Amino acid sequence: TLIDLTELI
Amino acid sequence: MIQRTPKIQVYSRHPAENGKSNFLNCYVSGFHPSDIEVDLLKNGERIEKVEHSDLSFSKDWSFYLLYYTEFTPTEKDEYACRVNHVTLSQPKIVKWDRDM
Amino acid sequence: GSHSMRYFYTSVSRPGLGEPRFIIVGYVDDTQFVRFDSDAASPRMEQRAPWMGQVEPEYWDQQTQIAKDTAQTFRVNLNTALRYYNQSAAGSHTFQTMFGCEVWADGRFFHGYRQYAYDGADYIALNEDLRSWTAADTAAQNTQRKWEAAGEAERHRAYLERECVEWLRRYLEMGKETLQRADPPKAHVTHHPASDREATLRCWALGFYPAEISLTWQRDGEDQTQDTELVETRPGGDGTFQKWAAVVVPSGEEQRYTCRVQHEGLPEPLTLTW
Repeated sequence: TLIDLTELI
Repeated sequence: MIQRTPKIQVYSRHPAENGKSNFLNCYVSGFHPSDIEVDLLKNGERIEKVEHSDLSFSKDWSFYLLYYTEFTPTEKDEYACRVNHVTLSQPKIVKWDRDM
Repeated sequence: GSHSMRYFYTSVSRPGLGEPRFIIVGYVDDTQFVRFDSDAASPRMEQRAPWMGQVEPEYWDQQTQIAKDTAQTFRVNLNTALRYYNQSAAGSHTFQTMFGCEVWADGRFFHGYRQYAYDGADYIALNEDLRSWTAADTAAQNTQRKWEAAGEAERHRAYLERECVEWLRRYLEMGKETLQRADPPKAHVTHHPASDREATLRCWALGFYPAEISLTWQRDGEDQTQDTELVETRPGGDGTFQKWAAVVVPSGEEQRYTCRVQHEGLPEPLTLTW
């Protein structure tokens, strides 16, 4: 299962 | 950027035996970037029905893919895999050899 | 052995040709079970393993939305990396991430990881302590400062220690009939004249799962490690794997050579000769 981590670099 | 050239292995799913149905495989791995062109060939002619696995990659980040199609080997039909990639100055062709 | 759930994201820009392409693939051990491909008029998270039929019906809709939101932030990372590395808008570039957790056979967690790459090179990674970042260059150091200030490691650690293992445990249960029954290899040896005085012995292993395997040639019971050729393990296409090992021997000396096949699905190692 994925979650949203908002991985903005 | 990093650019890595594909390794190519061509082989059958089951040990080859003339007249019995089978799957011809062309496994391309270790390449970067991910745009690549893979044709399966029968006597130097492009085979129309060909499918591939979903694009995945390894611990060193380089991509791998399997291209495959049903076929029935005969004794005089020769099969090949033809690969094109930015790291290749011309298409690499790898002939199927049922002993590898 | 142990077990793992692994995910891989790939984002590829295409200047002049519209929006970036975004692919997710997820694996339990050596079995792919989901995929997301943005190359579609209405892209969906999709099952790639039959035992995924056992999920709650809201699963596909939920995972499709998370996937679309993730694609959006990776579209923005491709433009951000252009600014950090001072590159033009003209060329195609790649952004990747991989992450997953590992578990002993009894279900206990012991390892999690998270890494990022830009154009095929290490960009930034979560450290072994899951509490700090390692940036691979001065461009990636922008991302290190930003993610330390905002406490991202904790959120990443939380996911890798709780949600990841919890779901790896469920998926193993869902697919126990296939993920936890090893399929042993079928091994045979072939003979092909190499030179005038020499022959090649090829030891084949087909149809095995999982992918880890030991294929070694011995001469008189001793390891022949230097003189073996050994192909990379390759997919059969049906979810099984294949490998072979070869050695060149003087003619008539065949009986000296033996092939040992250790695999999880074998009660004891196979030992074969020509």
